Amino acid sequence: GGGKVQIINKKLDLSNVQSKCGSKDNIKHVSGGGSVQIVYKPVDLSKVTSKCGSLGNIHHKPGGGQVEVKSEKLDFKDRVQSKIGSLDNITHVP
Amino acid sequence: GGGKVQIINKKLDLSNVQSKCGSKDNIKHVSGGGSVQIVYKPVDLSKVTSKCGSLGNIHHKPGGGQVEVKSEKLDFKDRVQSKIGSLDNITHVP
Amino acid sequence: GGGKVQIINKKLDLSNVQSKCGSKDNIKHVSGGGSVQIVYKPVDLSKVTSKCGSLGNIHHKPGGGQVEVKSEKLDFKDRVQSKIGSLDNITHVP
Repeated sequence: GGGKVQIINKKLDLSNVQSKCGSKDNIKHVSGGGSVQIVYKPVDLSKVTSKCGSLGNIHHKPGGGQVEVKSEKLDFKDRVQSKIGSLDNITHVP
Repeated sequence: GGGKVQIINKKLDLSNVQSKCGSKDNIKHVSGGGSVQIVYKPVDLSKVTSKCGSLGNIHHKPGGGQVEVKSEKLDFKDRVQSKIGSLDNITHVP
Repeated sequence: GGGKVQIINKKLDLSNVQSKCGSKDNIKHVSGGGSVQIVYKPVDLSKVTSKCGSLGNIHHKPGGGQVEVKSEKLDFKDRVQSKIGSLDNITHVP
């Protein structure tokens, strides 16, 4: 009869991290220092008129809509340890 | 008869982190220093008129609608330990 | 009967990190120092008119919509250890 000692330390990380971002989009970021006119899909006798006069001390600084998609998995100071002080395995079979 | 000692320390992380962001969108961020005119899908004799006069000391700083999608899984100072002080496994089979 | 001692320290990292970003888009970032006119898919007798006069001290600094997609998996100070102080394996079979 032999004395068996077994110690095991496993760590499996089955990780799947994804970050998808689709956009079917029209027009989006349109910016005009003076007048801006937008006409989406006019039909038949669709009269659209804009009038504007003079253009003086104008500041126009559009900061816009930032889109951000993220997906993180983080392990900070993870530890899987096994401290076996003073191990001994004696077999004595006369 | 052999003395068996077994120690096991496992840690399985079956993780799935996702972050999806779709947008089917029209027009979105439209900015005009003077007049802005938008006409979506006019039909038949749809008269639309805008008039504006003069343009002086104008500031126009549109900060807009930021979109953010996130998905985190974090493990801070995780610990799976097994402290076995002074282990001993003796077999004595005359 | 022989005394067996076994120590195992495994660490499996089955990782899958992805970051997809599609965009079927029209027009997007359009910027005009004076007037901006956009007409999407006009049909039939779709009269669209814009008028503007004069263009003075104009600043026009469009900061726009930054899109960012990210996906991180990070392991900071990960540790899978096995400290076996003073190991001994004696076999005594007269």
